[PDB]
Amino acid sequence: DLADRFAELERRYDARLGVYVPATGTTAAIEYRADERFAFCSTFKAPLVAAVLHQNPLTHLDKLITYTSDDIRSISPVAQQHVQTGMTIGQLCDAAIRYSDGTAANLLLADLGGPGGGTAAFTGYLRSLGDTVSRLDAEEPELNRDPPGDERDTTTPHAIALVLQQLVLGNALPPDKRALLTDWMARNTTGAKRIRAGFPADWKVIDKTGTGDYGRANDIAVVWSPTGVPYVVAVMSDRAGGGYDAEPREALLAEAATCVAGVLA
Ligand SMILES: *C(=O)[C@@H]([C@@H]1N=C(C(=O)O)[C@@H](S[C@@H]2CN[C@H](C(=O)Nc3cccc(C(=O)O)c3)C2)[C@@H]1C)[C@@H](C)O
Repeated sequence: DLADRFAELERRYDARLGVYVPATGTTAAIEYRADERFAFCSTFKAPLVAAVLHQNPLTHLDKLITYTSDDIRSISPVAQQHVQTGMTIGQLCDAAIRYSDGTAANLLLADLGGPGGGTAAFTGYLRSLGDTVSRLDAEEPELNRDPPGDERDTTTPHAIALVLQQLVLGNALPPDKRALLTDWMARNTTGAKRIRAGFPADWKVIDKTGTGDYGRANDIAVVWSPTGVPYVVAVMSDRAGGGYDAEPREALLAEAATCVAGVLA
């Protein structure tokens, strides 16, 4: 029983776990706590890059953005390296997805603009995709720090799965921008030990991870069977029982993804 397996994993990792896979032609929706709120953490960066792509001509990717010391306020593996020269919007989108760069996300929010340093416009973008659940309220690093149960900066496995489905599989973006987003996620470097670990090598996996305080570890992916049948997989978790400094546990997501892949194969 799948629900039983997911419950075994929650006890194993002292965690709360959320899973959603949207229904297809012959597969029923997979859902476990799928309508409970979980912190986005960095998973918001996938629809953020979509919002920025949507909002501008494609060649806005070639605009150079400059920033300095006081702009580096969170984990930023790429932005720290380029602070002296700047980064184009294209580089920022690339860093935000593939390295989960926090500074790149803040600069991309600022590019999108409007109230809340871009957070209101980001939330408005999800609303345009029919997501009436998710909300972004803060930028990096504060967006990962809301206490357990607090609705600020949250989504649900169900809501984010349907957003990602529209972005990658559906028509939310024109084909050229849709390919940009899909390729960045295909080239992600942070996800080898999460959804990717749960699916056999001959399944294609693209993803965007999230990690935060209270032992938060998320992964949202699109996967394709060896015959090109796609599925959207949203896995979210926290270990709030360990307090603010609880260790995020990727293995939980790998195991949950293995359970999902078992059902989809
Ligand atoms: C968003 O969830 C959060 C990001 N997202 C992360 C993720 O999805 O894994 C991590 S960043 C990822 C895991 N940690 C390493 C890291 O710290 N790399 C690194 C390497 C060299 C330099 C630097 C640096 O200068 O900062 C970092 C990569 C993270 C929790 C927030 C912050 O967006």
